[PDB]
Amino acid sequence: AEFVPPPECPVFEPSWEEFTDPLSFIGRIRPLAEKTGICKIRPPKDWQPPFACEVKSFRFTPRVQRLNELEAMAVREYTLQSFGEMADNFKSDYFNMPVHMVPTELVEKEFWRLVSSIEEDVIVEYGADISSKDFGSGFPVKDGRRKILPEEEEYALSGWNLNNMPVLEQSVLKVPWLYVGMCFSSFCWHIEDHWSYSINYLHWGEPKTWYGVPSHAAEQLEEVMRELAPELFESQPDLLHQLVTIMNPNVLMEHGVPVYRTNQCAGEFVVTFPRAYHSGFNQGYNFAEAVNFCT
Ligand SMILES: CN(C)C/C=C/C(=O)Nc1cccc([C@@H](OCCN2CCCCC2)c2cc3nccc(C(=O)O)c3s2)c1
Ligand SMILES: [Mn+2]
Repeated sequence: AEFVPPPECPVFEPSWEEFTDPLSFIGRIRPLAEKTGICKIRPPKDWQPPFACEVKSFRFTPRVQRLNELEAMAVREYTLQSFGEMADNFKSDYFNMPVHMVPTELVEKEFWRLVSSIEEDVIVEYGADISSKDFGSGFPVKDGRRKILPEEEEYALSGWNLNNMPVLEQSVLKVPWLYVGMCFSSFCWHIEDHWSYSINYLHWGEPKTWYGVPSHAAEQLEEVMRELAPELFESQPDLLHQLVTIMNPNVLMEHGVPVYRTNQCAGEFVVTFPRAYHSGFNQGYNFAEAVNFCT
Protein backbone atom coordinates (compact mmCIF):
# COMPACT_ATOMS: atom_id res chain seq x y z
CA ALA A 1 0.00 0.00 0.00
CA GLU A 2 2.92 2.30 0.73
CA PHE A 3 5.03 4.11 -1.84
CA VAL A 4 7.93 2.20 -3.43
CA PRO A 5 10.79 4.63 -4.21
CA PRO A 6 11.95 4.45 -7.84
CA PRO A 7 15.60 3.58 -8.48
CA GLU A 8 18.12 6.39 -8.14
CA CYS A 9 19.13 8.46 -11.17
CA PRO A 10 22.86 8.93 -11.97
CA VAL A 11 24.89 11.28 -9.82
CA PHE A 12 28.10 12.76 -11.23
CA GLU A 13 30.91 14.29 -9.15
CA PRO A 14 33.19 15.92 -11.73
CA SER A 15 36.75 16.84 -10.92
CA TRP A 16 37.87 20.42 -11.42
CA GLU A 17 39.06 19.51 -14.93
CA GLU A 18 35.71 17.96 -15.89
CA PHE A 19 33.85 20.93 -14.35
CA THR A 20 35.28 23.54 -16.73
CA ASP A 21 32.23 23.81 -19.03
CA PRO A 22 28.63 22.61 -18.52
CA LEU A 23 27.76 22.03 -22.17
CA SER A 24 30.85 19.90 -22.75
CA PHE A 25 30.24 17.96 -19.54
CA ILE A 26 26.55 17.33 -20.33
CA GLY A 27 27.55 16.19 -23.81
CA ARG A 28 29.96 13.68 -22.27
CA ILE A 29 27.49 12.19 -19.77
CA ARG A 30 24.66 12.06 -22.32
CA PRO A 31 25.05 8.33 -23.24
CA LEU A 32 24.04 7.43 -19.66
CA ALA A 33 21.94 10.36 -18.46
CA GLU A 34 19.68 10.41 -21.51
CA LYS A 35 18.69 6.82 -20.62
CA THR A 36 17.44 8.07 -17.24
CA GLY A 37 15.89 11.43 -18.24
CA ILE A 38 17.33 13.26 -15.23
CA CYS A 39 20.73 13.31 -13.59
CA LYS A 40 22.33 15.05 -10.63
CA ILE A 41 25.66 16.89 -10.71
CA ARG A 42 27.64 17.64 -7.54
CA PRO A 43 30.17 20.48 -8.04
CA PRO A 44 33.60 20.22 -6.40
CA LYS A 45 33.47 20.88 -2.68
CA ASP A 46 35.17 24.29 -2.92
CA TRP A 47 32.72 25.63 -5.55
CA GLN A 48 30.35 27.61 -3.31
CA PRO A 49 28.60 30.59 -4.94
CA PRO A 50 27.21 33.21 -2.55
CA PHE A 51 23.48 33.88 -2.52
CA ALA A 52 23.00 37.16 -4.39
CA CYS A 53 19.27 37.91 -4.13
CA GLU A 54 18.12 41.22 -2.63
CA VAL A 55 16.78 39.52 0.50
CA LYS A 56 15.65 42.73 2.21
CA SER A 57 13.16 43.58 -0.55
CA PHE A 58 12.29 40.00 -1.61
CA ARG A 59 8.49 39.90 -1.42
CA PHE A 60 6.10 37.60 -3.24
CA THR A 61 2.61 36.11 -3.26
CA PRO A 62 2.86 32.32 -3.62
CA ARG A 63 0.27 30.17 -5.30
CA VAL A 64 -1.98 27.85 -3.31
CA GLN A 65 -1.64 24.13 -4.10
CA ARG A 66 -4.25 21.54 -3.13
CA LEU A 67 -2.53 18.18 -3.31
CA ASN A 68 -5.65 16.09 -3.94
CA GLU A 69 -7.50 18.37 -6.39
CA LEU A 70 -7.71 15.65 -9.06
CA GLU A 71 -9.08 13.04 -6.66
CA ALA A 72 -11.56 15.55 -5.21
CA MET A 73 -13.48 15.79 -8.52
CA ALA A 74 -5.65 32.40 -0.93
CA VAL A 75 -3.15 35.12 -1.82
CA ARG A 76 -1.09 36.12 1.23
CA GLU A 77 2.11 38.14 0.71
CA TYR A 78 5.37 36.97 2.28
CA THR A 79 8.98 37.94 2.60
CA LEU A 80 11.65 35.26 2.28
CA GLN A 81 11.90 35.21 6.08
CA SER A 82 8.16 35.11 6.80
CA PHE A 83 7.55 32.37 4.22
CA GLY A 84 10.38 30.41 5.82
CA GLU A 85 8.82 30.80 9.25
CA MET A 86 5.46 29.66 7.85
CA ALA A 87 7.12 26.75 6.02
CA ASP A 88 9.09 25.47 9.01
CA ASN A 89 6.08 25.82 11.32
CA PHE A 90 3.92 23.85 8.87
CA LYS A 91 6.35 20.95 8.56
CA SER A 92 7.27 20.66 12.22
CA ASP A 93 3.59 20.79 13.16
CA TYR A 94 2.66 18.25 10.47
CA PHE A 95 5.26 15.67 11.51
CA ASN A 96 5.49 16.59 15.24
CA MET A 97 9.29 16.78 15.12
CA PRO A 98 12.02 19.29 14.19
CA VAL A 99 12.06 19.90 10.43
CA HIS A 100 15.61 18.64 9.93
CA MET A 101 14.75 15.36 11.68
CA VAL A 102 12.04 14.25 9.21
CA PRO A 103 13.42 11.48 6.95
CA THR A 104 13.21 12.19 3.23
CA GLU A 105 11.56 8.78 2.69
CA LEU A 106 8.77 9.69 5.13
CA VAL A 107 7.97 13.04 3.49
CA GLU A 108 7.96 11.23 0.14
CA LYS A 109 5.62 8.50 1.39
CA GLU A 110 3.29 11.05 2.99
CA PHE A 111 3.25 13.33 -0.07
CA TRP A 112 1.93 10.58 -2.33
CA ARG A 113 -0.59 9.40 0.27
CA LEU A 114 -1.92 12.98 0.46
CA VAL A 115 -2.21 13.30 -3.32
CA SER A 116 -4.61 10.34 -3.38
CA SER A 117 -6.24 10.95 0.03
CA ILE A 118 -9.95 11.73 -0.20
CA GLU A 119 -10.40 12.19 3.57
CA GLU A 120 -7.47 14.54 4.29
CA ASP A 121 -7.36 17.91 2.50
CA VAL A 122 -3.83 19.34 2.69
CA ILE A 123 -3.20 22.77 1.15
CA VAL A 124 0.28 24.27 0.72
CA GLU A 125 1.86 27.29 -1.00
CA TYR A 126 4.65 27.55 -3.57
CA GLY A 127 6.67 30.66 -4.45
CA ALA A 128 7.02 29.43 -8.02
CA ASP A 129 7.94 31.13 -11.31
CA ILE A 130 9.47 34.20 -9.67
CA SER A 131 11.42 36.02 -12.39
CA SER A 132 15.07 36.65 -11.57
CA LYS A 133 14.57 40.12 -13.09
CA ASP A 134 12.39 41.06 -10.09
CA PHE A 135 14.77 40.74 -7.13
CA GLY A 136 17.85 39.46 -8.94
CA SER A 137 19.31 36.05 -9.55
CA GLY A 138 20.52 33.88 -6.70
CA PHE A 139 23.85 33.85 -8.53
CA PRO A 140 26.02 37.00 -8.64
CA VAL A 141 25.65 38.85 -11.95
CA LYS A 142 27.83 41.58 -13.47
CA ASP A 143 24.69 43.63 -14.09
CA GLY A 144 25.64 46.69 -12.03
CA ARG A 145 22.48 46.41 -9.92
CA ARG A 146 24.12 44.58 -7.01
CA LYS A 147 27.70 44.82 -5.80
CA ILE A 148 29.98 41.83 -6.40
CA LEU A 149 32.92 41.18 -4.09
CA PRO A 150 36.24 40.05 -5.61
CA GLU A 151 35.69 36.55 -4.21
CA GLU A 152 32.35 36.54 -6.06
CA GLU A 153 33.50 37.53 -9.56
CA GLU A 154 34.56 33.93 -10.28
CA TYR A 155 30.95 32.85 -9.79
CA ALA A 156 29.57 35.75 -11.84
CA LEU A 157 31.68 34.53 -14.79
CA SER A 158 31.23 30.78 -14.24
CA GLY A 159 29.71 28.69 -17.00
CA TRP A 160 27.63 26.99 -14.28
CA ASN A 161 26.06 30.32 -13.30
CA LEU A 162 22.58 29.83 -14.76
CA ASN A 163 22.62 33.40 -16.14
CA ASN A 164 25.50 32.31 -18.42
CA MET A 165 23.75 29.33 -20.08
CA PRO A 166 23.11 29.47 -23.86
CA VAL A 167 19.38 30.08 -24.26
CA LEU A 168 19.13 31.22 -27.89
CA GLU A 169 17.79 28.57 -30.27
CA GLN A 170 19.05 28.31 -33.85
CA SER A 171 16.49 28.98 -36.58
CA VAL A 172 15.99 31.01 -39.74
CA LEU A 173 15.43 34.64 -38.76
CA LYS A 174 15.16 33.89 -21.62
CA VAL A 175 16.03 34.50 -17.95
CA PRO A 176 16.28 32.10 -14.97
CA TRP A 177 13.20 31.57 -12.81
CA LEU A 178 13.17 31.27 -9.02
CA TYR A 179 11.30 28.76 -6.83
CA VAL A 180 10.76 29.22 -3.07
CA GLY A 181 9.54 25.87 -1.77
CA MET A 182 7.91 24.49 1.37
CA CYS A 183 7.17 20.91 2.39
CA PHE A 184 4.83 19.21 -0.16
CA SER A 185 4.88 22.09 -2.67
CA SER A 186 5.28 20.45 -6.03
CA PHE A 187 5.34 20.43 -9.83
CA CYS A 188 3.26 18.15 -12.10
CA TRP A 189 4.60 15.87 -14.84
CA HIS A 190 5.69 17.90 -17.87
CA ILE A 191 8.31 18.36 -20.57
CA GLU A 192 9.80 21.70 -21.57
CA ASP A 193 8.67 23.85 -24.46
CA HIS A 194 10.56 22.96 -27.66
CA TRP A 195 11.74 19.77 -25.86
CA SER A 196 14.55 21.85 -24.34
CA TYR A 197 17.03 20.80 -21.69
CA SER A 198 16.65 22.34 -18.27
CA ILE A 199 19.24 22.87 -15.54
CA ASN A 200 18.22 23.47 -11.94
CA TYR A 201 20.33 24.65 -9.00
CA LEU A 202 19.27 24.41 -5.35
CA HIS A 203 20.86 27.46 -3.72
CA TRP A 204 19.96 26.45 -0.15
CA GLY A 205 17.43 24.76 2.11
CA GLU A 206 15.90 21.32 2.39
CA PRO A 207 16.10 18.92 -0.58
CA LYS A 208 13.97 18.91 -3.71
CA THR A 209 12.78 15.42 -4.65
CA TRP A 210 12.66 14.64 -8.39
CA TYR A 211 11.23 11.96 -10.63
CA GLY A 212 12.27 11.61 -14.26
CA VAL A 213 11.34 9.48 -17.26
CA PRO A 214 13.79 8.93 -20.17
CA SER A 215 12.74 10.38 -23.51
CA HIS A 216 12.53 6.95 -25.16
CA ALA A 217 9.48 6.39 -22.90
CA ALA A 218 7.80 9.77 -23.53
CA GLU A 219 5.01 8.40 -25.73
CA GLN A 220 4.41 5.54 -23.27
CA LEU A 221 3.98 7.98 -20.38
CA GLU A 222 1.64 10.16 -22.44
CA GLU A 223 -0.60 7.19 -23.23
CA VAL A 224 -0.75 6.04 -19.60
CA MET A 225 -1.41 9.62 -18.47
CA ARG A 226 -4.32 10.05 -20.86
CA GLU A 227 -5.73 6.58 -20.20
CA LEU A 228 -5.87 7.34 -16.46
CA ALA A 229 -6.69 11.05 -16.64
CA PRO A 230 -10.23 12.17 -15.80
CA GLU A 231 -12.41 11.92 -18.90
CA LEU A 232 -13.14 15.66 -18.75
CA PHE A 233 -9.45 16.40 -19.37
CA GLU A 234 -8.70 13.51 -21.74
CA SER A 235 -9.00 15.57 -24.96
CA GLN A 236 -7.12 18.62 -23.68
CA PRO A 237 -3.99 19.77 -25.57
CA ASP A 238 -0.70 18.77 -23.95
CA LEU A 239 0.20 22.34 -22.90
CA LEU A 240 -3.03 22.57 -20.90
CA HIS A 241 -3.20 18.95 -19.72
CA GLN A 242 0.29 19.40 -18.20
CA LEU A 243 -1.16 21.93 -15.73
CA VAL A 244 -2.87 19.10 -13.81
CA THR A 245 -0.86 15.95 -14.62
CA ILE A 246 -0.16 14.70 -11.10
CA MET A 247 0.42 10.95 -11.08
CA ASN A 248 2.01 8.58 -8.58
CA PRO A 249 5.30 7.24 -10.04
CA ASN A 250 4.40 3.70 -8.92
CA VAL A 251 1.34 3.82 -11.19
CA LEU A 252 3.56 4.72 -14.15
CA MET A 253 5.99 1.97 -13.12
CA GLU A 254 3.19 -0.62 -13.00
CA HIS A 255 2.38 0.27 -16.63
CA GLY A 256 5.99 -0.36 -17.66
CA VAL A 257 7.15 3.28 -17.67
CA PRO A 258 10.76 3.55 -16.39
CA VAL A 259 11.04 6.15 -13.62
CA TYR A 260 14.11 7.38 -11.73
CA ARG A 261 14.25 9.51 -8.58
CA THR A 262 16.69 11.73 -6.73
CA ASN A 263 16.97 14.04 -3.74
CA GLN A 264 18.67 17.22 -4.93
CA CYS A 265 20.44 18.76 -1.92
CA ALA A 266 21.60 22.36 -1.50
CA GLY A 267 24.51 23.16 -3.80
CA GLU A 268 23.64 20.48 -6.38
CA PHE A 269 22.45 20.68 -9.99
CA VAL A 270 19.75 18.60 -11.67
CA VAL A 271 19.73 18.40 -15.49
CA THR A 272 16.64 17.26 -17.39
CA PHE A 273 17.25 15.99 -20.95
CA PRO A 274 15.20 16.75 -24.09
CA ARG A 275 11.66 15.33 -23.85
CA ALA A 276 12.40 13.81 -20.43
CA TYR A 277 9.18 14.03 -18.42
CA HIS A 278 9.74 15.10 -14.84
CA SER A 279 7.87 16.01 -11.66
CA GLY A 280 8.75 16.51 -8.02
CA PHE A 281 8.12 18.11 -4.66
CA ASN A 282 10.03 20.02 -2.02
CA GLN A 283 11.01 18.44 1.29
CA GLY A 284 10.94 21.76 3.14
CA TYR A 285 11.82 25.44 2.96
CA ASN A 286 14.28 25.90 0.07
CA PHE A 287 15.31 28.13 -2.83
CA ALA A 288 15.99 26.95 -6.40
CA GLU A 289 16.87 28.59 -9.73
CA ALA A 290 16.24 27.06 -13.15
CA VAL A 291 16.60 27.86 -16.84
CA ASN A 292 15.96 26.09 -20.14
CA PHE A 293 18.76 25.75 -22.66
CA CYS A 294 19.45 24.17 -26.04
CA THR A 295 22.55 22.42 -27.37
C1 LIG B 1 4.57 22.48 -16.55
N1 LIG B 1 3.82 22.97 -15.41
C2 LIG B 1 3.19 24.23 -15.76
C3 LIG B 1 2.81 21.99 -15.02
C4 LIG B 1 2.12 22.44 -13.74
C5 LIG B 1 2.49 21.88 -12.60
C6 LIG B 1 1.88 22.28 -11.25
O1 LIG B 1 1.04 21.60 -10.76
N2 LIG B 1 2.31 23.46 -10.52
C7 LIG B 1 3.32 24.42 -10.94
C8 LIG B 1 3.38 25.63 -10.27
C9 LIG B 1 4.31 26.59 -10.63
C10 LIG B 1 5.19 26.36 -11.67
C11 LIG B 1 5.14 25.15 -12.35
C12 LIG B 1 6.11 24.92 -13.50
O2 LIG B 1 6.49 26.17 -14.01
C13 LIG B 1 7.17 26.14 -15.23
C14 LIG B 1 8.03 27.40 -15.29
N3 LIG B 1 7.98 28.03 -16.59
C15 LIG B 1 8.58 29.40 -16.53
C16 LIG B 1 7.64 30.43 -15.90
C17 LIG B 1 6.30 30.43 -16.54
C18 LIG B 1 5.68 29.08 -16.51
C19 LIG B 1 6.59 28.02 -17.14
C20 LIG B 1 7.37 24.21 -13.01
C21 LIG B 1 8.20 23.40 -13.80
C22 LIG B 1 9.33 22.86 -13.10
N4 LIG B 1 10.25 22.06 -13.65
C23 LIG B 1 11.26 21.61 -12.93
C24 LIG B 1 11.39 21.95 -11.58
C25 LIG B 1 10.43 22.79 -10.98
C26 LIG B 1 10.50 23.22 -9.52
O3 LIG B 1 9.49 23.73 -8.97
O4 LIG B 1 11.56 23.08 -8.87
C27 LIG B 1 9.38 23.25 -11.76
S1 LIG B 1 8.04 24.26 -11.45
C28 LIG B 1 4.21 24.19 -11.99
MN1 LIG C 1 10.57 21.57 -15.89
